[PDB]
Amino acid sequence: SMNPPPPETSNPNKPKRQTNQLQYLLRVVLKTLWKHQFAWPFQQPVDAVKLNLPDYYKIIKTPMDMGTIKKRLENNYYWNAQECIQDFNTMFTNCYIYNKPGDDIVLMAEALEKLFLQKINELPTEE
Ligand SMILES: Cc1cc(-c2ccccc2)n2nc(N)nc2n1
Repeated sequence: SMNPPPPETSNPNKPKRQTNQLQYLLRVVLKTLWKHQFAWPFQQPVDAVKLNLPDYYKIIKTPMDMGTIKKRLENNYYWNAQECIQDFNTMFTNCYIYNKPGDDIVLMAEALEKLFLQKINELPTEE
């Protein structure tokens, strides 16, 4: 029932790059999802205490959220676009695993994911 520490967003010894694909992931992909009317539940780690989801972190062992992704991208945490794409996919999948089809939170995830897919379809070729 307690919350875990959040995912890492800072690690000085992890090598880092700022690729044009990673810039796209921030400027197009994160910004488009972040502004959406359905973003709010996804903008920070799931607070299993406030939300009274005491089993959340029993089920979800690789937590992810857009607040985390935002810090990673703003802090140039990543080496490549694929790491960041994986974070988005983890966030969506966790929601689907934890919840039931047609739950409001799942409809919200699906809307965000549709947009995510449309944007990732136009990921630019690496400069
Ligand atoms: C990412 C996420 C967010 C929320 C969440 C739901 C409502 C308000 C705030 C946050 N919930 N709630 C469940 N059951 N599963 C979730 N997954």
